[PDB]
Amino acid sequence: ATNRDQESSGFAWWAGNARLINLSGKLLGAHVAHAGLIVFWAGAMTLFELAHFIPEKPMYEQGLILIPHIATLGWGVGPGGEVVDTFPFFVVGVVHLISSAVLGFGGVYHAIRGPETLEEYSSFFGYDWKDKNKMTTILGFHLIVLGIGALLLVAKAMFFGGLYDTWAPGGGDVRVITNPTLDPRVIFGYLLKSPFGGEGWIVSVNNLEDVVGGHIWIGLICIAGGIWHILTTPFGWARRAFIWSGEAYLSYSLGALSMMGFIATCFVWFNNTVYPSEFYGPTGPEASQAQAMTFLIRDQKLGANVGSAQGPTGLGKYLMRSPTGEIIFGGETMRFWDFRGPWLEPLRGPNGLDLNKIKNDIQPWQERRAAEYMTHAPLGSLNSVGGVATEINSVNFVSPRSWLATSHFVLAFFFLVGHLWHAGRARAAAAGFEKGIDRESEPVLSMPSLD
Amino acid sequence: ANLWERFCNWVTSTDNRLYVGWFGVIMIPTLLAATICFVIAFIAAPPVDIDGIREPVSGSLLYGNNIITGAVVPSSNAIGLHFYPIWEAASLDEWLYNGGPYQLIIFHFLLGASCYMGRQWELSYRLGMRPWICVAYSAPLASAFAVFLIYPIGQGSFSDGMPLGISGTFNFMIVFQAEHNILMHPFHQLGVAGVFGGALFCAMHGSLVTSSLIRETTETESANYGYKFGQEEETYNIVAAHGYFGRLIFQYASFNNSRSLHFFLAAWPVVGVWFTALGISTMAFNLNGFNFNHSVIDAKGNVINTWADIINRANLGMEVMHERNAHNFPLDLA
Amino acid sequence: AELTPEVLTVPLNSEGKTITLTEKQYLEGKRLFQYACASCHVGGITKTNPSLDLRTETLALATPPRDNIEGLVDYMKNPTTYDGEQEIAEVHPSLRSADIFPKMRNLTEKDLVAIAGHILVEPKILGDKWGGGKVYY
Amino acid sequence: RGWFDILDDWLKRDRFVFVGWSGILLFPCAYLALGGWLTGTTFVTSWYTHGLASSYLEGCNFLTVAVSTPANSMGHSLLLLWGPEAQGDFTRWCQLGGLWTFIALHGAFGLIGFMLRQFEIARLVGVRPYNAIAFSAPIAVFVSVFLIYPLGQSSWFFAPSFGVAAIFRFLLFFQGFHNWTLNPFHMMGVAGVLGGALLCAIHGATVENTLFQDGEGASTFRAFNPTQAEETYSMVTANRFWSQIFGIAFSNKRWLHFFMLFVPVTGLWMSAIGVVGLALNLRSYDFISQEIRAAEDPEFETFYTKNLLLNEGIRAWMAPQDQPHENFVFPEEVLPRGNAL
Amino acid sequence: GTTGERPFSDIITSVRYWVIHSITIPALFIAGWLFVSTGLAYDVFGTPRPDSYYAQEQRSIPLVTDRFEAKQQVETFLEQLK
Amino acid sequence: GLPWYRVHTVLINDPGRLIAAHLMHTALVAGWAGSMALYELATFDPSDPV
Ligand code: CLA
Ligand code: CLA
Ligand code: CLA
Ligand code: CLA
Ligand code: CLA
Ligand SMILES: CC1=C(/C=C/C(C)=C/C=C/C(C)=C/C=C/C=C(C)/C=C/C=C(C)/C=C/C2=C(C)CCCC2(C)C)C(C)(C)CCC1
Ligand SMILES: CC1=C(/C=C/C(C)=C/C=C/C(C)=C/C=C/C=C(C)/C=C/C=C(C)/C=C/C2=C(C)CCCC2(C)C)C(C)(C)CCC1
Ligand SMILES: CC1=C(/C=C/C(C)=C/C=C/C(C)=C/C=C/C=C(C)/C=C/C=C(C)/C=C/C2=C(C)CCCC2(C)C)C(C)(C)CCC1
Ligand SMILES: [Cl-]
Ligand SMILES: [Cl-]
Ligand SMILES: [Fe+2]
Repeated sequence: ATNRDQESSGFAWWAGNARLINLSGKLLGAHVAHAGLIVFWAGAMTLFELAHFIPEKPMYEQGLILIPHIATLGWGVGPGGEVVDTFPFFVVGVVHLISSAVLGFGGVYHAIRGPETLEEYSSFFGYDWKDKNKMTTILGFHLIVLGIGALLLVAKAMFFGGLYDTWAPGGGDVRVITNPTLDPRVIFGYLLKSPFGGEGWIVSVNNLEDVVGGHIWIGLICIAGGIWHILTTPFGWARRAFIWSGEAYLSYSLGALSMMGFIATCFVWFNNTVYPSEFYGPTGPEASQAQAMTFLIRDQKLGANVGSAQGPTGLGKYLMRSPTGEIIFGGETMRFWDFRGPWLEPLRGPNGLDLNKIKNDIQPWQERRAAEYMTHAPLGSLNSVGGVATEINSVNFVSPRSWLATSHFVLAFFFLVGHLWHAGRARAAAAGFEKGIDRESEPVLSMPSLD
Repeated sequence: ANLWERFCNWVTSTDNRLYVGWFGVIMIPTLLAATICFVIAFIAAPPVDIDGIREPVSGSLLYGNNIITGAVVPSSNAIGLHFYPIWEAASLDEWLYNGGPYQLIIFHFLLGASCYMGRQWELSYRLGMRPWICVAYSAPLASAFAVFLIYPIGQGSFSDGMPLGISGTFNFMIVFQAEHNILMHPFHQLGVAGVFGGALFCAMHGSLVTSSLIRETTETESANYGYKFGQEEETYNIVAAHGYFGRLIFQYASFNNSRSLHFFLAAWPVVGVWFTALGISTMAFNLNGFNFNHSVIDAKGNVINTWADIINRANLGMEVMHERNAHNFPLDLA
Repeated sequence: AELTPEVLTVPLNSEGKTITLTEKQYLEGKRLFQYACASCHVGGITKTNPSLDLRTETLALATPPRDNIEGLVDYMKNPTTYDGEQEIAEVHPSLRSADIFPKMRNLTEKDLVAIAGHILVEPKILGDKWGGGKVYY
Repeated sequence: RGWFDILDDWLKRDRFVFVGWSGILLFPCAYLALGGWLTGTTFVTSWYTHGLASSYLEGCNFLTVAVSTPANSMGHSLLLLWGPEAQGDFTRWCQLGGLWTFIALHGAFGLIGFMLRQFEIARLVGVRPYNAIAFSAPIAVFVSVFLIYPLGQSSWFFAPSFGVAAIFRFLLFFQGFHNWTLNPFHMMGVAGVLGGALLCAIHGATVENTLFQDGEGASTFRAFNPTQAEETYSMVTANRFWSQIFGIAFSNKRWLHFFMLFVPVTGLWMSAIGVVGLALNLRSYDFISQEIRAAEDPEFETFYTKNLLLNEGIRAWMAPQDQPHENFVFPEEVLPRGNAL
Repeated sequence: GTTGERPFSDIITSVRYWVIHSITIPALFIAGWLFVSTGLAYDVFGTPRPDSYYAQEQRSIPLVTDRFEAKQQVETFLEQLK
Repeated sequence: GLPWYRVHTVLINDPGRLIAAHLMHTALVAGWAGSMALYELATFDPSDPV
């Protein structure tokens, strides 16, 4: 019984993976077998979607989350978002699913057959949570891999076919990026933008050039950090500031993933550049703006002067001013006037929406987009009735942006909880009271009374 | 010991009547600001144009509310999610009309309360305690984040945040039912299970320990005087309460490990309230409650109403009446 | 009540000749009307222009009239405004505009007749609910 | 040594499920309210009493099934199976709403059975009967809501029906017709229930996080002996923590557990009282001063007026289908609606 | 302690147990199935079949409106149906 | 000391003082009925029983 029971490890079955904290080989097996399940799921799910895909329905009408990520990368898609070749989705699927078997094979190998602990068999892979030099070394290696991985996305954009660019002229098309943005005033200007309305911090990045350039910077930054940590050991202030245990390292990463899940939730909900609406359905704001456009167009066609129609409240029924003066769509949509998308910007002049362009330059393709986007707003029920809560059954639809944002909020919230759990536990384990208060030296009893 | 170190020691002193802490260094100012702004606003703020349609809603006592109807009214829908600090307005008169106090209060309050959570961790570390009380508080904290931050983010406006009033809270619940059918959402059903059962188990535990209190007083004095603060022994007979309660149902429906029993009391409502906070957070992104409207139809295709269709009729009453001047187009999409 | 041939009998043309559908077709048209039309037309209203429903009496005062299967198959090939004075295949899916409205590519003349059957049968079943909107839900 | 005492012996034997004298009330009524609910939700319609389907057999799911209340035309009839209405005809009994009374009355006696069971077992074992006392609040609620409320109204129609979506209907009805959220007795009830869940959670967490170390392992549950005199956590450290965090802290464990009984039990009692008020339409519906000013001053709006606009919309949009026996016919044009919606 | 009955852990692992319940349980299942599939539950409980909520050309529900003639009401509707 | 909610228990084994309490209670109720009727006479309008 090498731990593997409660009496030797001190952990019950329901906390059994904690029996692995100091079994580096068996722990490696569990990480790689879990890596296994992720690559597996990337594989199985892509194939499912492909087997269920009807090229003549919008992706967002079909419950696809993974195929839209491959389409965003410039494979299988043409002008407008149209699917031209499904083979690359098939490939991406199978390659992951096949790969998952080798991960699983070697994860199961290491968890069972292999040496339970790596420290005798090899001084390079073995480790000790407390070895602050060896831990930064692994960090630095993993950093390097990630800087490489970010540079792979640059390779795709600059050398290996480009990226789906929703902003592209003529309604959107795959495009080679060749002048990425490297001016760090732009790239890090995003980090300093307010996260509030009309700014949006990095969720606001709205053009592939800024995207590519920020992955050049992240990739290089990550490579220098990799090297730095491989060659450095932590400084005195960092030594005094942290907890150096397996669980603490876990709690730090759970904190980081939480933060990341929250940002992804807002990326997928607001951003229509790296989550193009052609594949993911319109954003919440985008549908709500599109409704106002729709009835601007309808009513103008009947002979309404939409710039002077005074609505019931005294505000303009179709057009009003934002608080800084821009001309924007009226009604509740007034909150969404920060919205920006390729179907609407053509009517945008310097003061906002331009009445002359509205009166004269609305093309049928914009009328169509706006009717499509309005009738696919990201509202729906949990059993996939599409519409407001009060709608009758008929439309089987929930926006992929609802699915992706809801799921990743839930996960982010729960990983913040994981962070607090393992953070405080790591603190109290290191200080020696995670199993309770010692009756013989109860600290409070040595303290002066409060009153 | 120098200036910084004497201060550091005061801040983290476990001898202060109220623990301060590094978390408290943030919590104290942000809570004070929120509490002072809230109290002045509740009594005296002038009307606020919550829906951005130039139709102010009076929320303060001096303008003809009472305790039940008054509120700090949420900021204008014209503002959407834009940040509206005092210094961004042309005059306090503009900041008041547009509902600036709601932004100031909620931001300082959410910051203040996140550090309250943190301060619970901190003091438990100085006291040599186990750390996880702050995990329990995280259920109500998230719940508050859901109504004051997340739901505004998903809908694009703090105008659809929860109002800081008794009647405003009801307004918010009603509009939510209409737009998301929250009663029909499983996560809110989990939260009802959270709080009914937390109240259920809270009576059960009180009633059961109280039942098995060991005689230590006479008939005239309060039984409470049979516990002494700090006593080593337990004041009640848990064997006896298991003996009562095992028989009331059956032997294994009943706890006999005090530790297992109290973790259950902690876990039940905290989990339930996590789920309802998550339900609010996810309906923030319009993933709504089950929709069984016209789900049952007969051989010919007439609709056979269930109780769900009856809910939907009430929902529709809420839908068409709420914010009656604010919609110019036929779908209410946020 | 049940689904009968008297209910599944609908005008084939405006001269009076009817045709009598079958369970299998009516369900096909409901399934295809979902796939193709429910996004804007759920329940017989029209979300992107509420003034224009699929009520049988509205399709009657259409020009050309539309309360029969041929009239509807024709709308779905080459749609017009209510008065007939304009073609709107540019902003209304039809076979004509199947390049810009992909869902219309894989449809066949029998599919379009399923969809019209549905539309003309459905108010026989639900009455005022069809084309009424939320008052009738 | 008579037959009464022999029967007492056997009813009070230590077995897996204690029977007692109260079992003779408890088990029959509890089993029948239960099985009646199961039977109605699985098999029985509400088509003739409500215009609704309500069973699995009709295609309802677990949220939308219900044993629905009897038609309004039945008034407050006991709806006995052998009574004037169904005349011993079981099938017509189900179609008329008999299972609603069947479950309401049997379960009301089942609850008596359970409280008497609490007294019986409290007594044989030797404990103060505080669990029985606490169960008064559930009985108070059952009675006020399922029995008293509809006796005050036109009929059992307006009681709650036993189903998940049916109860939700009840909630919204109370909002739209009684403005029950504004009622101070519901506010106290809400405070007692939310406050009890809070006390549940905070006491649970506090004890788990002031435990003493009593074993040498990381699972702390195995370090408690049901037969130990020692308190298993530190009242003293708990008290310090809360005094410094929150300003006050419990210091008396008896008081603390009485408080846990008192708070939720009292909340439920208070809400019972409000519902007995609503049996009579004795509602806290309005604030007169607000309505007087609002009537005269078009520019005066509060959250209170907004909510009555919402109540007015619930009543008009849900009544025709919810109270079908009234044959309400509302043309489109009299339906209250805001712009566009 | 133990009140005296056989431990559940011991019964559901006994073979005798499964010998008995590998019949009884499935049998009770088939009977329930048969209860609905024969259409016999519709008849016992008075639940409409999909084809008998409404008559062919009516959209009004058969609500009972009198307390004592109520059984007589319900039977009237069932015949205005054949 | 007696808790406030137990103070009337000093009459349990005191039959004379329980009568005394019970008489005071009776005096309070008759006192109330006489009081109520007078307030109602002083505000009742008899001019129109229709
Ligand atoms: C997975 C990513 C990762 C992780 C976990 C670490 C972890 C660590 N690093 Mg490395 N690092 C990384 C990537 C990473 N690094 C990369 C990519 C680079 C290249 C830039 C470096 C460069 C680097 C340097 C130069 C140093 C470290 C140090 C450290 C240690 C102390 C960390 C510390 O104090 O945190 C942060 C905590 C703080 C208290 C610092 C202030 C943080 C403020 C409050 C946040 C805002 C500042 C932010 C960095 C920049 C602006 C962001 C804003 C726009 C939003 C720790 C072992 C230190 C060390 O011990 O030396 C070996 C050190 O001096 N790292
Ligand atoms: C992602 C999920 C995950 C992963 C990867 C692991 C991995 C691991 N766990 Mg944990 N654990 C998990 C979930 C997981 N656990 C959950 C959900 C629970 C709750 C019950 C536990 C409870 C738990 C306890 C109580 C213990 C572990 C232990 C272990 C380790 C040894 C297990 C062992 O000896 O089994 C031996 C088991 C077998 C020989 C049975 C079959 C095992 C294989 C892997 C079956 C699957 C075959 C698969 C199809 C691969 C073949 C495909 C081929 C192509 C390669 C191992 C590293 C043990 C440990 O830490 O030891 C020190 C231990 O005592 N775990
Ligand atoms: C991060 C993952 C990881 C890590 C750190 C280790 C570490 C270790 N393994 Mg394990 N192993 C892994 C994954 C991992 N393994 C996987 C996935 C498999 C299945 C394919 C195995 C199967 C396995 C067996 C069967 C054995 C080991 C053994 C060993 C030890 C000997 C080192 C060795 O063979 O060097 C050799 C290293 C090289 C020859 C370098 C080339 C290796 C590949 C080709 C590098 C390619 C990198 C790639 C480009 C990165 C992208 C990957 C992916 C994203 C596509 C060492 C403790 C041995 C052991 O424990 O002895 C008893 C042993 O016999 N491993
Ligand atoms: C303790 C168990 C119990 C209790 C309290 C009830 C209570 C009730 N049942 Mg349920 N019922 C039970 C068991 C029980 N039932 C069982 C086991 C079954 C399955 C067979 C049923 C089946 C059933 C049906 C089918 C129905 C009820 C109904 C009723 C209601 C009316 C009862 C009535 O009028 O009886 C009146 C009869 C009596 C009160 C019996 C008294 C008899 C004697 C003559 C009294 C006088 C004695 C004499 C003068 C002196 C003798 C003294 C002695 C010491 C010598 C009531 C809610 C009805 C209901 O729910 O409708 C809404 C209904 O339809 N019950
Ligand atoms: C005939 C009715 C009656 C009588 C004679 C008693 C008598 C008694 N009760 Mg019981 N009791 C009753 C009804 C009655 N109770 C009812 C209806 C309830 C439920 C609400 C209770 C619940 C109850 C509890 C929980 C307890 C008692 C206790 C006691 C004893 C102490 C009472 C005391 O000191 O209060 C002193 C009271 C005060 C100093 C002030 C209380 C202020 C009250 C709440 C408001 C003022 C009332 C106001 C004048 C309106 C009058 C109402 C009238 C119109 C009905 C005493 C033997 C106590 C006991 O068991 O002692 C061992 C105890 O713990 N009673
Ligand atoms: C350790 C452990 C564990 C875990 C486990 C794991 C996690 C594993 C995984 C595993 C893995 C991760 C594996 C994998 C596998 C895979 C596979 C085996 C694959 C294969 C493939 C193929 C065969 C393919 C085919 C195809 C193609 C090619 C095309 C089309 C068709 C198809 C798709 C069919 C547990 C917890 C239980 C317990 C304890 C221990
Ligand atoms: C890619 C991209 C981009 C870019 C990006 C970048 C450039 C980034 C950056 C980022 C960054 C650069 C980040 C940062 C980070 C930081 C943080 C996150 C930190 C944290 C810290 C901590 C957590 C701390 C803590 C503490 C304290 C405070 C005290 C003492 C103790 C301790 C230490 C614990 C863009 C947008 C253009 C576009 C798209 C793409
Ligand atoms: C009414 C009546 C009666 C009686 C009756 C009875 C007594 C019945 C019973 C009944 C019963 C006795 C039934 C039962 C039922 C059952 C069922 C229906 C169940 C189901 C369940 C389930 C569905 C579950 C499942 C689950 C879930 C859902 C979740 C979690 C998991 C589990 C697995 C638990 C008589 C003859 C006197 C006559 C008069 C009338
Ligand atoms: Cl409202
Ligand atoms: Cl609008
Ligand atoms: Fe306790």
